[PDB]
Amino acid sequence: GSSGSSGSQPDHGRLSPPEAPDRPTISTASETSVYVTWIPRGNGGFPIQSFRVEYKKLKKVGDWILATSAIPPSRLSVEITGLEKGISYKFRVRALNMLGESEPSAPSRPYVVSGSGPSSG
Repeated sequence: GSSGSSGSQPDHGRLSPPEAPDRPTISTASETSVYVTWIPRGNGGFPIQSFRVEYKKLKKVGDWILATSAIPPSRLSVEITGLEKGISYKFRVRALNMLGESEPSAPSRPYVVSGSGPSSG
C-alpha cells in the first residue's frame, strides 16, 4: 500500500492532472458500435481538454485498445464504432488536460456485440 498523502486540498500553484472518471455504461447503438456514457469527476484543477475511450478483448488475448478520441468536455456520451461482433469486451474513459492524462476508469461490464439489438417488427 505504501499509502502517501492522499489529502484533498485547494491548491494554489502546483496543480495536478485529471483523475479517472466514473464507470462508463454500455447501450445498444449499432451492430458494429455501442453507446457509451461516462461521468467525469475530477479534472486535476484545470478544464478538461479531451477524453479517451479504450476497450479490451476478453475472448481474444490483447491489451487495451484505442476506440475514439478528441472528444469534447461537453460530450459525456459517444458511440464507439469499429468493433467486432461475437467478441466480448469492456470499455473505459480517460481525461486529458494541459497537465496530463487521468487514470484508467473502472472497466465497465462486458458487452457482447451481437447485432443491432432487438427489432420493431
